[PDB]
Formats: sequence, C-alpha cells, structure tokens
Amino acid sequence: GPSFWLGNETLKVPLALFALNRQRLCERLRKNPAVQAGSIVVLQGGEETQRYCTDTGVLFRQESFFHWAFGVTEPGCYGVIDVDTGKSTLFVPRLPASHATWMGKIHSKEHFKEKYAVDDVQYVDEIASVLTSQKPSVLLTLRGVNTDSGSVCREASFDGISKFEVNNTILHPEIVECRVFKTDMELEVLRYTNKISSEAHREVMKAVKVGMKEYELESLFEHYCYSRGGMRHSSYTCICGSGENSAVLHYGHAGAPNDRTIQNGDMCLFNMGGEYYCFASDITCSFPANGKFTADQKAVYEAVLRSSRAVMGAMKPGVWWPDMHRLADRIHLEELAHMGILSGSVDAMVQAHLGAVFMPHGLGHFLGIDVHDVGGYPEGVERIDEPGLRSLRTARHLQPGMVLTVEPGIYFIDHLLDEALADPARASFLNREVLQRFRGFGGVRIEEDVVVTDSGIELLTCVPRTVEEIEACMAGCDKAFTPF
Amino acid sequence: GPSFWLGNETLKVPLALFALNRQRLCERLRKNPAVQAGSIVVLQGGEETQRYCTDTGVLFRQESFFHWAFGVTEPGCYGVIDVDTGKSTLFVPRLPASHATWMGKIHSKEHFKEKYAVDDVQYVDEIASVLTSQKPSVLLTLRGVNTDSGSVCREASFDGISKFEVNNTILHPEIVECRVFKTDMELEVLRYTNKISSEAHREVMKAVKVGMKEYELESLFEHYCYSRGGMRHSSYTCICGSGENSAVLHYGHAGAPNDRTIQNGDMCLFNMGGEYYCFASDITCSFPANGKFTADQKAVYEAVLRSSRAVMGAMKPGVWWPDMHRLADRIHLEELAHMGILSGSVDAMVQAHLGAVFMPHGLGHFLGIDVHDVGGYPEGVERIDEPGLRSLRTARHLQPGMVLTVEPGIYFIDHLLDEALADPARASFLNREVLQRFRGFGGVRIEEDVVVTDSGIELLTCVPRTVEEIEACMAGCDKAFTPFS
Ligand code: PRO
Ligand code: PRO
Ligand SMILES: [Mn+2]
Ligand SMILES: [Mn+2]
Ligand code: NA
Ligand code: NA
Ligand code: NA
Repeated sequence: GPSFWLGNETLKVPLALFALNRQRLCERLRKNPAVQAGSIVVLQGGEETQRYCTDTGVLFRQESFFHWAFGVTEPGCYGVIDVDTGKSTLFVPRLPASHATWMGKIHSKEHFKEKYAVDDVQYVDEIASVLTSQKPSVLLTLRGVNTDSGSVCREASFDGISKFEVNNTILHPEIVECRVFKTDMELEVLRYTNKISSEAHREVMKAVKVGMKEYELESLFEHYCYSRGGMRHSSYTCICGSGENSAVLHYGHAGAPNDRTIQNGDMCLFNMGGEYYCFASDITCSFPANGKFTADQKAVYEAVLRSSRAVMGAMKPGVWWPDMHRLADRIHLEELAHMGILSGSVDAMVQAHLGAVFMPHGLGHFLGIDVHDVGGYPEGVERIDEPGLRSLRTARHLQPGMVLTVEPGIYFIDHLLDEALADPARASFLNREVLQRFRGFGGVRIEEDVVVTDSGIELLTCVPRTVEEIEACMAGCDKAFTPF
Repeated sequence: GPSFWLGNETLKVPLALFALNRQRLCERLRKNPAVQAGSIVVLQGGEETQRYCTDTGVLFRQESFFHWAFGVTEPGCYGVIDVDTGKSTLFVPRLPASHATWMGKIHSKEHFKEKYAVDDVQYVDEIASVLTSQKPSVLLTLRGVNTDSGSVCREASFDGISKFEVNNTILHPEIVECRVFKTDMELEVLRYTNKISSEAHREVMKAVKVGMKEYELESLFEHYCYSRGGMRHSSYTCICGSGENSAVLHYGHAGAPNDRTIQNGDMCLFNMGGEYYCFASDITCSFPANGKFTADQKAVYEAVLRSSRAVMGAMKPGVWWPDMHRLADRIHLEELAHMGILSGSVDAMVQAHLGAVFMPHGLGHFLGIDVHDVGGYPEGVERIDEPGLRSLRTARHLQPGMVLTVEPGIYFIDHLLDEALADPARASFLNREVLQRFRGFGGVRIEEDVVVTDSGIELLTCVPRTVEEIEACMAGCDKAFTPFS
C-alpha cells in the first residue's frame, strides 16, 4: 500500500496504519451495547486559519482525532466510517479553478482515494446527500472533555445535519481508549520521532557554548529535526532553560521566550521533541553549560538519574502510575537527605508531601498524536488531591501498548521552598543553610519515552545519560551537522 | 529609554517606537471632526491559544494593531490611550500563583511600566473601574474590514463595556492610515528584517544542491533567521518552489508542503521572509537549481529583472501604483516577444490583457507589521476590474513613507495559457512551437522591498540579482554583487 514519506532518510508511514485504527474503532464500537446497527462515525477535519483579521496564513496541522483515523494533511475535509462494515469515505473540498494558480494542482477524487487508501472519496458539499443515501440509523460525532486542557472537542457539523439522528456521547470515550493503546505501526513512528529528536538533542549538547542565547539551541534543534527528520513541526514549543530558568517547567513561551544568555556554571534543561506526521516525541536532557558537572550539579543530576532508572526498572503491566510517582518522590528525598539539603525521617517527609516541593509536576504522561495524549482520566479514574500527584496527567494502571513519558525532576523553586519553610510540618526537614547554596540552581529533569510491553517496557529514547556519557558527548569534536 | 533586543548581533528596537505611534495616532484623531474631547482608544491584545481541544500551546504572536500601538509580547493584555493627553495605560493579566512554577516570574506592574515605557499599568480585571474613574466621553474601539482577507477586525470588549458609550467606526481607518506611513524608527526595523532575510537567502543559494528536498532550504532559511537574526517567526509560510512548483504563487502550504526533490535543470523560486518583533520582510530569489542558467532560463529571468529595475527606477511620490503594474506587464510582453514566445503588436497584446496570463498577481503590496499590510484600499480607492490588476493589493498613489514590495514575475501556467490559446482575441500572439518548450518551466519572480522617499525609493533588500551575481553566489562567491540605485 501507499505511504507518507518526506524522502531522503525520513520514515515511510504506511496508510494502512490509519486503516487499522478505523478497524479498531469499529470493533470497539460494535461491542458497545448502546451502539445501533447502521451507525456512521462522522469526524470533521481542521480548517485553514489566518493570523487574527489578516490574510497571513497559519501553517495547517491536522486535528488529532481526525489524523488518528485518516492521516489526512489537507484542510477542510470530513471523514466518515460505517461502523458495521468499516467502510471509509473521505470528503475533500471542491476547489475553484484559481486554486491551480495560487495553491497547486487540483487533485482528483481518485488521487485522494489512492493516496489515503479509503473506500470512497466525495466532495464536502455533497456530504448531506451522500450520508442521506446511506440511510444511517445515527451519526456518531465527537464531543468530550480533554482532561489536560479542559476544552470540549469540536463536534462535526454540516449543512443538513439537523435532518439526521445524532449522538455525541458514545464516540469520545471509545476513540480515546483506542488512542491509548498504540499499534505496532504507530510504535514504529514513535521509535522514529524518538530517534530523530535524540539525534537532535545530541547535536545540541555538542553545540552548546557559554555565551550563546537559549534560542540558538531551539533553532538548531528544530533545524535538525526538519532538515534531517522531515519534522516540520515540534510537538510543543521548545523549552530551553538555562540557569534559574531550568526551574520553570514550561519555560520558552512568548512570555519567557528562551532569551537568556547561557553562562559559565549554569545547568541547562532542554525539553524538546520534534513531531513527524502528527506523531509526538518528548525528551528532556539536563547538562552543565560548560561541559563539566560541579559536585552540587552531579549530586542533583544523579538523584534524578536514580529515580528515572528505578521507575523504568519497576514499570510493567499492573503497576499503578501514582505508585511510580511516589517512588520517585521517595528517591529524591533520600538523595536530597544524603546531600545534606534534608535531615530526618524520609518516611515522615513522605507523609508531609515534601517530595512535591522539589517535583511539583506529574512523573509522566501518555504520549501519542498529542504530547499530552488523551485518555489519562477516563470515567472512573480519579485525580489524587495531593501536592504533586494532583498534577499527574493519568492515575491509571499500566497495560501493554501504552506509551508514557518518564520525567522525574528536582527543582529549587523559591515560592514552594518558602511555603515549606513556613510550615512546621515540613520545615524541620529542610536545612536552610545548605539549601541557600542551591537557590537559583534551577533544576534537573531527565525524560525518556517508553512503551509498556507484556513484561516491562521498551525504551524509545537514546541520549547520553550518565555524567561521564554527557561530559564525553559535550567534549566531542565530530562537527557533523554544520550549517553555514 | 528601554529597547527590545535578543542579544548577540540582533537589533535593539527602542520602545520609543511605539510611543511615537501612539502620539501620531492621537495627533490624527485630534484633527478628526468626528472625535470629541475625552475620548479613549481601547485595544484588546491577542490571547494565548492551543491546538484544537488539546493543551498543546501555540506560540503566541501579538495582534498587529496592538503591537503597532504597544509592542507588547505577552498574551491577554489590553491597552488604552487617552486621545487628549496621549496618556497610555497597559492592562496585564493577574496571574495565578502557579504561574511561577510553570511559566516563569510573575512580574510586577512596575516591571511592565518600565519595560514598555507606558504611563500606567493595571490588571485586566480592573479595566471597567479604571475607565470609569476617567469619565470618558466615548471609547474608540477597532472594527473594520481587512481588504486582503475580508475578515473583520476584533473589537475590544470587557465586562462592563456596555455601561460606556462606544464608537467602533472612527478608529480603524485612522490607525490604518498611520500604519501605512512608516516612521524612521520603523524603517530601522524593516532595514534589519531585510538585512537578515537577504543574508539567509544568500546562504540558501550557497547551500542548494540538486537532489535536496525543497523543505531542506525552508529549514535552513528559518534557522539562519532565528539563530543569527533572533527571528522566531517567519512573516508567512516559506514558498520553496522548484521546477513546475515555481509557477504556484503560494506554494509550500500544508496541501503542497515543499516536498519535491530538486532536479537538475530546474528553476527555483524561493519566496521567504523572516519576521523580527512582528515586523515583516518579504523577499523572492529565483535561480537555477544547478547554479548555471540555461539560455531559456537566462531569457525569462532577465525579462523579470528588466521589469523589476524599470519599476524601481520609475517609483516616486505621485506615481499611481496600477501604472507601475502596467509598466511591468508591457515589459514582460516585450521581452517574451524578444524571446520568440510571442509575436505581433505589443500594444495589441496589452489591449487584450495578455500580460495577466504571464503575471496573474499584483505587482506588489504594502508591507509592515503584516506582510500584506493594511490600508491598500481605503474608502474611495477602487479595485481595477481586469485580469492581473484586480489582484493588486493597493490602487493608491505612492507617497513618502510607504513601504512596498516590487515583485514582478513571469510564469507558465497551463490553464491560463490554454485559456489564451482558446481565445481568438489572444491566441494569435502565442507561438506554440516556442511556448511548448516552456511548458513545465514554472516561473521567475524577483522581489525587492522598498521605501518610497521624497526622491524616489530606498531599496531595503540586498541579494544577488544579475545572472553573473547569482551564479557567483551559488558557487560560494558571496557578496560579489551591487544593488540597484
Ligand atoms: O507538563 C508536564 O506534565 C511536564 C512537566 C515538565 C514539563 N512537562
Ligand atoms: O500574494 C501576493 O500578492 C504575492 C504574489 C506572489 C506571492 N505573493
Ligand atoms: Mn513530557
Ligand atoms: Mn510579496
Ligand atoms: Na518551528
Ligand atoms: Na516534558
Ligand atoms: Na511575495
């Protein structure tokens, strides 16, 4: 069958990937006792957008559920799936003649049918007529709440949909559940996104020099990913935190835009991941700007390396993700105590939620077509109302086929440290005089992407991780990849 | 005063630039008869967005009118200007404590006052109270139609605005008019955007090799612009058209995503422009993929070079922009005839609108904070209802301070050629035996950015342009070129 490919050494992604997703969705819907025979799934793709009121086009990136089902890159499409037969129909815009001048070839419907390996292709303006002739019992549309954004998924609509019976409740939990479990074809894509992003992280580690701006490495990362990987998009805005900025979890956005000069003695925390054909990667590397860990940097870094590998070593089916988060907290506390930042009973520190002062985010999250992938909190799975754990993006137990980030970190965040020092239940553990030295340190995060297997995990990421490996990487002369 | 700067060799942009824009807007409004004492201009900044229903943040780029007035890079702001006094107040979001963990320092209002050199800073939720205390006669908000997109500008609104008198008709044409005329401080920024984008285009010409994907050069261009220029955004999606894709005017979008392999013998048409602090650039370079122009390529290329230079030489205050478009059309037709593609009377060709077959877009457009900048068709300026000319993004007369692209091109577009061949009024001019050779050629576009001055123009762009200069650049021989004067 056909494949998506951006040539050179980029990955060929078979369109059969999306056919399998459609089949899996139908199989799941058929088993749902509420689903009527003759149902049709109706999804609406993303549309082209512009900046504000201008004609400045925004580069189009497909809506994630639509992509998962169809792999379609063009704006303005719809797609439907007959549940009982699995038959797929793509609806594409009927373009005006002037499109050939301004935008490119006006492809035939047959071109799209071949390209996407769907059963039929029709024009968008005929959607009501086509669906009417199919005589469906009900249209199943997409509406639900994303548990990371709190946004409501946009339900498909078209002129004449009011003449059909529409259900917008059944589909969302079923298609979400399908997305939670990655097929072998999807895993091949995620191995590739991890491979390219890993290579780009290594190039960044080799290129970092004291005196550079953070954004110079953002630029280099994205250039490697696009030119060598065919990754036109990143999975999220690059986080290139140097010095104290490494304590800011989503640093790099427009309000704090990777604009600090990297200084001798800084730690760097670079959390970046290219996106290929709407599939994510999400990797964090932490390292000294000057290529040599100080004693304090080594101690904090190796604490996080310890939790990283302890969590990865414990992960397997049946493990409760919140238990892995707590495992990381306990390790961090043990190590911070060894360093002299903390004193006293680690059991008591855990009871006082001290771990969350140093790791005020979730241990990690599902990853797929979105970096914070869907399905972390389906109905019946509750968010734990405690510091740190409440920021977990899933409280599920692990099962084969899930893809997770494993991203423990330790940070020195003044307002959290100050709150802890004011609370007698936590202050007794904190040694102010030692902690003082780490004010402004920033933090360390080590983030791998892994797949749960029948017996454990498969690690997708491949970057240097021990202190020696990182120092050796940064000292290498190779000068492969030299723009200009 | 304070400046925006991204360090290294990037441009320091004084925040005084935006203060001057506010002053100019107030000065214009004070002379406007529809404007009464005690009016306050109220603008709403852009807000943070995410991809669809996900939590994947989209990188925030400020709304252009708001940027022009305030230069503010943060999402969620509003800004007001007292017309009578010129006093400026910026409203910034009141952030949650958790912002300090996830997003960064929760800066004080005073930090923002100093950063932006405004007269006062307040929190957004206090806007109704703050405006109430000022007892304004009327709030002047933004609403109008963009003449390139057809979209309606987003008018400011806040909880309690219904208790004020609001006028949404006065402001738009006035702030648009201010934007049309660039200040010296704005020209400094546009000189810089052109400098960086020109350097990037030269790096791309040096790097292009047969067998590369078009997108490899998009990537290299954007990397030069960001890493060396501090340009986090491009002004528009890069157009990297090789071979027949060079005939597709806005090639490179998601439906045609710069994914062709460049072949020996192809022409390349690369239309790319970095954006710095929301100021545009827009440059097009055309060149042979293999670094050596064939005779046919040289002929088409030099025809567009001739029109480019003729227009730049004729541009000065008082010139009607559609007359420049017609000049380019006439030159293209003359040169296509000199190449044997066309024969007959060029006057007759012009009368039959044959130029538009080969250049089915406008000669050029205003440029500023938007690549297709505002104000090309103010009330009373009409679109010319002819092929080619109807795509002009302005029909105004040139005046000092305007910034224009000059972007003639010649393309070989099958459905347009075939229409002409089916039209007795046009068909006899075309020599099919020669034209057949140019089917699939794509096209050539040569685009400079210029400022209208008292004397003529100031050319902002600095890239190789003659065949000899381009061939030298591609061979690695950079800077071996002299700009037009
Ligand atoms: O948002 C999250 O869940 C993780 C935490 C560190 C950065 N990304
Ligand atoms: O849109 C326009 O007006 C010009 C034409 C060629 C590319 N940009
Ligand atoms: Mn992550
Ligand atoms: Mn242009
Ligand atoms: Na990018
Ligand atoms: Na992360
Ligand atoms: Na252009």
